[PDB]
Amino acid sequence: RFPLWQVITPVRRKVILAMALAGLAALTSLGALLFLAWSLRDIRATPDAIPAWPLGGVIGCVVLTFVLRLQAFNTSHYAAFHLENILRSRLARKALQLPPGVLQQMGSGSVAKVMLDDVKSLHIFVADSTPLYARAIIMPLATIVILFWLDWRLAIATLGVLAFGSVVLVLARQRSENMAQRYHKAREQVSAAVIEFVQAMPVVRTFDSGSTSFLRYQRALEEWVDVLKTWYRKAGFSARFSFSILNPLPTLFVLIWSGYGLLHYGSFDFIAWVAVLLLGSGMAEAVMPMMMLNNLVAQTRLSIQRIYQVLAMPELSLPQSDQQPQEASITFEQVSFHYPQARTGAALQEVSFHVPAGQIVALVGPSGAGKSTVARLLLRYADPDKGHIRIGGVDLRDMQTDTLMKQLSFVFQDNFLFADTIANNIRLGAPDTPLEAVIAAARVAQAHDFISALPEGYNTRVGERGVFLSGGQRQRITIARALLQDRPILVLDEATAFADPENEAALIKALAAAMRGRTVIMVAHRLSMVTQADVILLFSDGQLREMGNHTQLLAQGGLYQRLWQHYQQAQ
Amino acid sequence: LAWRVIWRQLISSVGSQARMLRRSMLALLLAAFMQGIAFACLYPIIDALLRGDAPQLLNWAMAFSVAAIVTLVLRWYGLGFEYRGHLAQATHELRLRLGEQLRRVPLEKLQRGRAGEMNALLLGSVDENLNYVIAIANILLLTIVTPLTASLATLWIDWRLGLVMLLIFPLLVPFYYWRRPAMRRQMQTLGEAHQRLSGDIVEFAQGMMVLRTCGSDADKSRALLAHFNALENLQTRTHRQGAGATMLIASVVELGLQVVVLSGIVWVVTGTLNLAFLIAAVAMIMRFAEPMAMFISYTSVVELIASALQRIEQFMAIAPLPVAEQSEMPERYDIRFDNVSYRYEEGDGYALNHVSLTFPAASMSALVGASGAGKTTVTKLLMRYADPQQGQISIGGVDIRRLTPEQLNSLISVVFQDVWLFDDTLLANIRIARPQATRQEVEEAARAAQCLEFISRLPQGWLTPMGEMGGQLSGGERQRISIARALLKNAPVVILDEPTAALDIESELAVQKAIDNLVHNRTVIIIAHRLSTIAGAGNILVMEEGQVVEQGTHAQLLSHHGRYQALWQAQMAARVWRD
Ligand SMILES: [Mg+2]
Ligand SMILES: [Mg+2]
Repeated sequence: RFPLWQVITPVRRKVILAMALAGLAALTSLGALLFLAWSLRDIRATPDAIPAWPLGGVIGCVVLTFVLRLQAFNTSHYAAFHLENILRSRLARKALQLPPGVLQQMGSGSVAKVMLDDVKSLHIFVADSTPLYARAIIMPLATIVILFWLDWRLAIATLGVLAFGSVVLVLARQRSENMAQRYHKAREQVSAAVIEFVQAMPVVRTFDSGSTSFLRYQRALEEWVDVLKTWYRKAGFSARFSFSILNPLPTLFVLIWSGYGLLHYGSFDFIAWVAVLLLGSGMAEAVMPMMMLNNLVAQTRLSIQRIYQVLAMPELSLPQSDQQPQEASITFEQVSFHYPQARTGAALQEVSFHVPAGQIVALVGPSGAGKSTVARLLLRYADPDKGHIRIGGVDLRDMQTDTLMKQLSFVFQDNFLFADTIANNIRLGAPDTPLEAVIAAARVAQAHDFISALPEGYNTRVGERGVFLSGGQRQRITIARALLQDRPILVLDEATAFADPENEAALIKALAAAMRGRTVIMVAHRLSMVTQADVILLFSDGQLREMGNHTQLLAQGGLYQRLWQHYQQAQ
Repeated sequence: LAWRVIWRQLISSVGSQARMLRRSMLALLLAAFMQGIAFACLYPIIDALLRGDAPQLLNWAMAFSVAAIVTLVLRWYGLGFEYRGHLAQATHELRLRLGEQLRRVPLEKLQRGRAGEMNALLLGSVDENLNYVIAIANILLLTIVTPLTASLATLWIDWRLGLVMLLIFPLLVPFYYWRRPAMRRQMQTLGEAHQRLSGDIVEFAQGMMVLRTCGSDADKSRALLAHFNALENLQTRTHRQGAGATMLIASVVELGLQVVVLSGIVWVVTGTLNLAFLIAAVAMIMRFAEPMAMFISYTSVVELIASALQRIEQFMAIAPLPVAEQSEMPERYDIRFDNVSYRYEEGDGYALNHVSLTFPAASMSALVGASGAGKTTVTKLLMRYADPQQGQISIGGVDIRRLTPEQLNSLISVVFQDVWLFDDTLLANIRIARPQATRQEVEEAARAAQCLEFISRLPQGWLTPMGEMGGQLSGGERQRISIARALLKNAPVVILDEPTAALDIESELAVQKAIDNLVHNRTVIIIAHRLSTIAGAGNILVMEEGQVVEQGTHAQLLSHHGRYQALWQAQMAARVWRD
């Protein structure tokens, strides 16, 4: 499908301009060598006169040759930079538009590999080979005609040299087939192993004492080095032959022996031989710079194939009707969902429940029940296998991404911070938000007290995952970030974990004073939160087993009675 | 700066393949010299022509042929470093050395960085360091050594022609010295930009769930695109800045090689230089002008290699926490703090101020307090996360600084608050704590953590793959897997930091059963905001603003009105949402 030809499409005009100027520089170099050969011939015929006109021709052609070469290289470099920017922006947009499950499965290390290293590999090709490709396709084609017009026997000899080189190179082609998948998988596994090693260092140092450094990192390194050795061995012969057949020495050797043979046959012409020697660099020495980068171009080809494979992933079936919600009420209608991993049973079997607006719905159940699953399905993490999820009567499938996400402020079970600034983290998605609103949102939570205590206050820096901040403090920051949005439905996934009971009670009372008419979805294992709520939904083994108030589920005497009794006996 | 430092850095980076690299570069240098000699063989060959002296024409053609053969075989053998696995072996060894350094650098300073930034060093900086060494050596030896040898032999043929041919090599030195700072700055700036971009991309990938919620088209992704555009502008500006310099260098070189031919022509028409020698010199110059013009541009790759070496050595220059007065294994396991006061980097908190406490062996102690009190700080400093500026921490009668990190990590088994699973199977995730364990032991550890139930409900069983951060499992399931991992390791001291944050009441009681079983023969430290689980602790330590404000047991602490009593009342207090 010509991936190399495909990638240069956004910068096609500049790439073709670079090709044209490289070809013009090549032709001008041939003209320079012709003028210089004419100067030598004139000196041979007249050993007492300066060939002033041919010498002016050769010097002018040299000047134009290097000017055009440098300008073409500059154009190629600008095109390469523009192409890198375009490819990186498109990859980022695709990652944004990719389904959350697909992107999570593919991995952060894979994203770093494809977005950074694969796009970086495009520079070699675009900015340092297309002028060389143009030179290697222009100089031989004109040079063969010039030498045939000049001396057809030396032309045949040098053309035979070039043909031998080209035939050997074509015969020895690895084609990079049946090993590109292994090469990639090794590359992204090494990247993911490095990221995992860095971000899980306390766990590695505590538990992984068997191997120096990190065991999975070592395994990935060995797989990558095996792949690299195989790739280098497979490409060694072609690279090293192209480096020895396109050297000036083989061509000079063949030309010299042909000239000796012609002298022995009594048909040697000195001027024609000299002009062939001067002009013989265009056939086989023109392909030499391209073959110096052929291997990196093959690596760029593999990276390009990976990039276009990433961009060829299905998206989450965006609609075009653009219907809007008008009720802020949630509805699950016989929804069943299976994760991409073929887990037995199902995450949800026949979940169906209606939450009218303004309701403090609290989600309870044992671990693995599927509370985070229904929260993610509300967040359009994936699409239900059966049933429908609706917000305000209109289906989530019949919504734009912006339309759906303007409805829900979500607090994730895992508290993630984008490093940066605490104030910046809270005001994420809106840098123009004044610090007054950020402080108000933090006051709705209990973050403001410890934030003021910190010396830099709101501008205090936090780690990559928020490591510079306490777990409870990090969760409070995420809560404040969600509250700053003021979106109609607020979903919480264990928002009061990692927090002492005093902070938990303060957060509950403040948030109750705050989300007055807002529909609040609650996931909590601490049943003291759910003892006073508008409705309680209990999940077990992926099934919505019970639904009702605390008194209703307590009187029903089902799965909720045992949980509440154990919780109350504990405290 | 100094090329000797660059050479020793390159030798260290290559490592065990240093002798192979030196031999390959010697082969490349000999190939360049022999190619220059082969070009020098033209002077008699062209002189053989125009005259028809076939005998010595063949005599010198054989010399040219053998010179070309030696040059070809020498280049073929010297380029084998890239294709015979030596480059791959050197890269593997450098990656292994850099990975081990990650295992030894202080954890506090390491957490001050970013995972993406470290990914660009262990993965990208290495390939910038090693993947172009042989190629750039071959290009620079061809660019300089071969024309130098050709001009030196021309000096033998004609001292006037040889001198003017040689006069260009001193001319390149001022241009190289003038352009070297610009190339150095450009390479350093591109390296820093690439590292920052790698970190930003990794963070952007790791927070797509949060990013999708905020919406408003792109806001943080808007910053990512701004970074992309800034990188484009940086590269374009750097290329434009050096475009005029490159044009000037190319013009000067190619026209200083265009006056050598003019001087030779003047000498020939004057009758003092042979026409065939002129043709040979012209052929050499035309085959040498193009590589020589961009020698300075070729040195940019050398600058890049130097920058990668500098970054790698800066990372490798980080020193571990000192191990002073190395000691043996402590025979008791009673952790004691003595006047410990620890200040975090870039932090004015002075958290864990003047903290003195005791963790009795064969007992279970609990740490309670508000969020940010410093309990996780206690757990981290017990693992030698950072050295205390004041006070001493002792596992037994031996201070931690008297132990190496391996011994301390052998004596400590920790359930972390930030639950981290590895991107492999569940069986290996549990087994990494103690791989030399029977499968029955692993099953017992899983049962103690009450996690076999959902393992049975896994179609892949124990071979179920765990994603990054253990994404494929729930929070409670992942946390119980971490508990089982810690349980499998047999360490004298077990530190659990909020072991049951994401567990239901039944799973939490089941886990607390095994936690209480651990008490009899292991030192146990437990951090919990769920005060019901840790009411049975032998000792409970109350923390506030980095100080241990109050000490006692459950009954003793509840008898006297204090912070523990207030926390228990808050836990027992009803929560009202008012519809
Ligand atoms: Mg969950
Ligand atoms: Mg903590």
